[PDB]
Amino acid sequence: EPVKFKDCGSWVGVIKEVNVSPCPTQPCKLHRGQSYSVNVTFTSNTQSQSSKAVVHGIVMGIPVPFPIPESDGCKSGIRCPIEKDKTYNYVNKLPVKNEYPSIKVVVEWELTDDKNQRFFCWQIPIEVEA
Ligand SMILES: *[C@@H]1O[C@H](CO)[C@@H](O)[C@H](O)[C@H]1NC(C)=O
Repeated sequence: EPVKFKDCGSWVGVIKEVNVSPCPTQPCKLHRGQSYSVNVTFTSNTQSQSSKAVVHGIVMGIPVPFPIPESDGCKSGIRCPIEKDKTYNYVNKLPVKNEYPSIKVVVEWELTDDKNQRFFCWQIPIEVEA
């Protein structure tokens, strides 16, 4: 479902929608061993041959890297090369892992371009359930 989020630095892209499922109301919650489906609609303001995603869980203000199944944006629903003013749908999953403490965690998701600049950066709170 479309979720409310905080933009943490979208620089060469413009976010149109952050859709995380299951998340009808917030904070999203999901148990360890299950994965969220993520679909980010954004419009690029630059051309780029490549794109790379990176996710962090900010736990009590401390960032921790959060692995995803595929980090190449061009293999995540985006047909590269990325073009200026074109709209894309970045799609991936976020597994909730046993290593994550079962408390509120802020998830930060980013996608960068050839120049390592942020197409998008957004944050949302999630509750990790054991
Ligand atoms: C991603 O969201 C768009 C709506 O912006 C929809 O057309 C598309 O099917 C969704 N993609 C998948 C793979 O979830």
